[PDB]
Amino acid sequence: LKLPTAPLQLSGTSAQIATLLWQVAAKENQLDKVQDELYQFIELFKQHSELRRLATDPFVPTLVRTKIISSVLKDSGASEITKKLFEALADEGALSALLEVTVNYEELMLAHKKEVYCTVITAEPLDKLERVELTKKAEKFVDAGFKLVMQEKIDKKLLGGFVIEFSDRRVDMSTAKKVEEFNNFVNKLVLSI
Amino acid sequence: FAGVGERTREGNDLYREMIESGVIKLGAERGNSKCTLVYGQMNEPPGARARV
Amino acid sequence: KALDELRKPKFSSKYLIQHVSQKLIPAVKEWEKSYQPPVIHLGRVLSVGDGIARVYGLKSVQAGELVCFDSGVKGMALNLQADHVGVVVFGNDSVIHQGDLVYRTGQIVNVPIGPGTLGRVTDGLGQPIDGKGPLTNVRSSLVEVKAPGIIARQSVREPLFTGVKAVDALVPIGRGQRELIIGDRQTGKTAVAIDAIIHQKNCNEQVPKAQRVYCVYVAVGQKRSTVAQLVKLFTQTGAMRYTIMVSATASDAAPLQFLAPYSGCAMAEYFRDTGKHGLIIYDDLSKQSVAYRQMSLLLRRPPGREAFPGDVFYLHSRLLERAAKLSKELGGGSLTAFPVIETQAGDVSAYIATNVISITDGQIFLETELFYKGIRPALNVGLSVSRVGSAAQFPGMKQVAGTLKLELAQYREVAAFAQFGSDLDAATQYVLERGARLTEMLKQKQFAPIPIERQTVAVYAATKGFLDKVRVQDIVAAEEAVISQVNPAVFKILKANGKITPALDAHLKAELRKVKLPGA
Amino acid sequence: ADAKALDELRKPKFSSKYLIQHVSQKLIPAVKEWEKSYQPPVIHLGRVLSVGDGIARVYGLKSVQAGELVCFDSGVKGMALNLQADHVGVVVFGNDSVIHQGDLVYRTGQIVNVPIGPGTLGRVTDGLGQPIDGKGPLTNVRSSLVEVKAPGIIARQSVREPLFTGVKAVDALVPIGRGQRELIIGDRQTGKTAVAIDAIIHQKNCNEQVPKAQRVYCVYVAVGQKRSTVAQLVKLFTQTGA
Amino acid sequence: DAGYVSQVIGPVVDVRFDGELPSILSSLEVEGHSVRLVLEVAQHMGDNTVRCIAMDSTDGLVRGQKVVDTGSPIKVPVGRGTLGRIMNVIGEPVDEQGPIDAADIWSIHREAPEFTEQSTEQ
Amino acid sequence: PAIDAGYVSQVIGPVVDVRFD
Ligand SMILES: Nc1ncnc2c1ncn2[C@@H]1O[C@H](COP(=O)(O)OP(=O)(O)OP(=O)(O)O)[C@@H](O)[C@H]1O
Ligand SMILES: Nc1ncnc2c1ncn2[C@@H]1O[C@H](COP(=O)(O)OP(=O)(O)OP(=O)(O)O)[C@@H](O)[C@H]1O
Ligand SMILES: [Mg+2]
Ligand SMILES: [Mg+2]
Repeated sequence: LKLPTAPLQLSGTSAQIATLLWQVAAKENQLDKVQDELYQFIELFKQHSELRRLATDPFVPTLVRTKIISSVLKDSGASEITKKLFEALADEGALSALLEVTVNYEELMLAHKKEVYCTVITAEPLDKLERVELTKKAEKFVDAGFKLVMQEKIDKKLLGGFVIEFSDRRVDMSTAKKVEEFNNFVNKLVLSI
Repeated sequence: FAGVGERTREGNDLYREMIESGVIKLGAERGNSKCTLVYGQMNEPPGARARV
Repeated sequence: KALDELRKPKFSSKYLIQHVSQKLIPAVKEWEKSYQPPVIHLGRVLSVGDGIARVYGLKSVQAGELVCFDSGVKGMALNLQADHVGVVVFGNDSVIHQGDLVYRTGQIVNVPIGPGTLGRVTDGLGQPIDGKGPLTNVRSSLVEVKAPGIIARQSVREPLFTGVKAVDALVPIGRGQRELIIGDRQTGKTAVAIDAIIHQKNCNEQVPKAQRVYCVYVAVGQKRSTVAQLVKLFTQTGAMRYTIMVSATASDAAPLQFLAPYSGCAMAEYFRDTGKHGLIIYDDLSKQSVAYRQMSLLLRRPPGREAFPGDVFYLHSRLLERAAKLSKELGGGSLTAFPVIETQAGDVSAYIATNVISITDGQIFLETELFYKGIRPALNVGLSVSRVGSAAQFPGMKQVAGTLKLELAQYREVAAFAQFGSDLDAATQYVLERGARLTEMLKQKQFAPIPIERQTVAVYAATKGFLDKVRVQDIVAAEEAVISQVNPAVFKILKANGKITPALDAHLKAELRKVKLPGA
Repeated sequence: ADAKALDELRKPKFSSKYLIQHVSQKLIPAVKEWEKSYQPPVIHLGRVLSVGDGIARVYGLKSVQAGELVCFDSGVKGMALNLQADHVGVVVFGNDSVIHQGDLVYRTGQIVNVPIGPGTLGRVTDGLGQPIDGKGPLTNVRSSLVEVKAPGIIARQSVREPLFTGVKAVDALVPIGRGQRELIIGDRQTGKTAVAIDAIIHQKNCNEQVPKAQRVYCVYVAVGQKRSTVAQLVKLFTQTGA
Repeated sequence: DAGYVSQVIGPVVDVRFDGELPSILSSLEVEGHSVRLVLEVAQHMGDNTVRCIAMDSTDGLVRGQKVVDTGSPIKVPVGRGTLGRIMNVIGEPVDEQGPIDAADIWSIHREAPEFTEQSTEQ
Repeated sequence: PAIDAGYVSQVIGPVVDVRFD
């Protein structure tokens, strides 16, 4: 009746389940408990074959799948939210939608935990004055009061500099593209001048 | 006679014409009848008209 | 990788979130105290649009059950899908929102029928719109009923007099068959049906109560001003006390236009089930097929030829088969249907036109070429069939109708030879002029139905050459002179005795000799 | 959702084990207690996922060839025409009513074979090669593919030698060579089967006059006609000697 | 044993059986209907659900109405008892002369005879 | 103004989808 609003809107029919799951677990303030439970169920699908047989086989009856998901999730301190979610998702054969309901739930929680990711890819291992000077220039690309984290990757193709990978925008402050845009800027003038 | 999907009116006309001509006999002389009418006329939904 | 099998989802449903939200919102601990909407007898609207609402819930609803929205507008539950119900809307869909409640009524679609329906301009759902109050002396029966079987009917015997000379002689109509009036736009179809109504006003004051005919006119897809003009006309002749006006016009919603001939057939089947005689004109049945096409195409059904559904033959079949002549064990009533199918520039090989021609017994093909030749009504006498034939033709008219059919059959093949003015044959000229006499004999002004006895006398006076002396251009008034200048006793005994007796065919043979024709 | 945010769940990320530890010991008796309401899982076999209008969509069948004769457990054969991502859409050679949702489909390892050779000369077979005249199974015969490749450009020579049809208009106006694809077109009931049967009877008559290498052996293919018309053609060819 | 209606669209009714589906062309009886409705299985949908075509009108079908299998196609009363009677499509007397005498009760779906058992006698 | 201020969800030519909370 009175559901708290999700921090970022999303797509349909698999992101809507994640929107409702974030809304319900935010009414109950178990927002990081059910993320851990969904991660546990992802790895639980990874481990055994008799559980992924409940989501890829089309000849399992819905009665035994509903009773298996109820009698397994009866215990071990599972949340009411994850229990009723898996009951409703096993009644309709939507257990294969777990892998893409949890990603939209992670995007929702990452919007709420007020934390955005990034990835800086470099050529050398960064030193501590390179890193604390990197955070001031990379924070100017975020747009509000966030918690932009800084991941590190090393790739020898760059000749120094850094490239920020925000997963939606890319800032190529590297020298290997600086000299690549340098050699393109000269040859547009030699053909003219 | 397997009347498939025609009008009901001509089916009733055939039934009365075979009543009066002596082909369909009603009552106790029914055993001397020499025609079985099967009617799936236009009133019925198309499963009945497909299987009559 | 072992994770790739569960990568992409395989959904067996579309509204999966609507089933999940009926089980996650109780997982909140504070929302177990009756914080759940019931869907056993209720229903929530998922998606509205284009006069189509898709309702989640309604577990105990029936197919074809009239449900009611909480906005006040009613609707028919038509597609009962596995996870929702596709509900058409009987009105404007602007009043419906997502999340509105759908209260089912438990009733398959109902219309008020009875003796109090006479004169009431109603919709295809039952509400009168003429502003004379509600329906008083009525009862609420079903819209979709089972047609009468093979036992329940008897042979079509008694004629239904139309009043039009081109159809009462050539294409005769008995009380209980289905006669189609097919043509083009502005060719005379509605006018032939209106003449068939007004002749019932001229006839019902001369026959007893068991032989009266109560008309029902079903205007589907017409204008509102056309039905206003027709109500004004039927009141100006006084034939509204025999006529029910079922009217789902072009402003009205598409399921109302779809259910208007069914509602009218239910309102006219009351006289059939009570021993009286009924006459129904499903006017513009092609517009009813168009409204059903739209209502089905918005309901995601796969379309066929001309984007119609498959069961649009069944749509007109189960509507037209309720018109029959019942036996004496079931009251001896009758219902004479008159569908009206509009063709487009003469393509009679369309879908709906071939389906309704395949259903109905007769057909009256009105052509737009012979309409502008002065032949009004524009009856093409070659293509028009009447499959009761002479079984329900008026006696006396049967004595001259074979001559009329044969002479017009020779006149139809004497064409493509009259364009050579010197090419006289003196035998094809005789049938060539006789066909012109008979063709210009069968003309009528509109809203002027002639009684059947005067029609028989007027065509007797032309098939026997008593108007053969006049020119081809003065037969429209010489007909009236022949009707007026004879004794009034001839019609008076010809209406009563039933046939042209040998004790009459010497009287009016001589009464046509004391006539004055304006030409010699 | 994308693939970039979906590949990163292949690495374990739980940071707690209060669910995967306990239910991993509970799941095996939970699937043991519903052993009766299962079906044995098909990997290299095939289970019918659905069936309709003579078309059965078969789940499984991981190693069928496109066009391989599959054989149902009802004894009816099939032919895997389209191979989808998750299921196999096979056709049904005959009665589809003996195939239910849940049957087993065994592949045969055979691209569709028909018995060819000298022993089938004079026999009435159906469209799969099985005889329907009913005088025993086929003897002195061997299987071959129905979808062999047509011979190429080097493998053909010029059409020279004439095929006399015995019809006067065909041999006088539109003469048939002995390697010529020639269409017999027309309306219904115009005598196309007449020209066909006249050509066949003439090759019978000429086969008893040419020495052993110019003998042409006809083959008739009746597609979609009546059983009574094929029986009439069999009685006609047997009373002629064709 | 008995299944329920899952989906009603037009004259076509999708019936959901839980365990041991009926065959194709099998005759299904809807229990609870006013007029005796008979469904004939046209195909198997694929999730323990058949797709039937209705012999009578589907006006008045509820999702969840119990449908019982008859294990056979549409069985009609055949024989000498049918002469002079007007049978229905499901084999019911519609001539209002009482029930039909039954020589044998045959299913309406069967095979074409054979190639061997033919008569070439014009 | 959180409620009664929707955002554009998708655009297909002259057809715009707005999604509301
Ligand atoms: N007997 C007649 N004599 C003279 N005029 C006639 C006669 N009958 C019909 N008409 C004229 O022909 C026209 C017929 O129109 P009608 O009522 O048939 O419309 P419709 O063809 O049914 O539908 P639409 O308006 O879509 O074309 C009328 O305008 C009327 O004036
Ligand atoms: N040259 C001919 N002389 C006399 N009669 C012939 C000749 N050719 C064919 N007919 C007759 O014409 C009829 C039709 O012949 P045929 O069956 O070959 O036509 P068709 O094209 O095969 O028709 P369908 O394809 O519908 O079976 C046969 O009864 C045959 O006897
Ligand atoms: Mg009109
Ligand atoms: Mg042929």
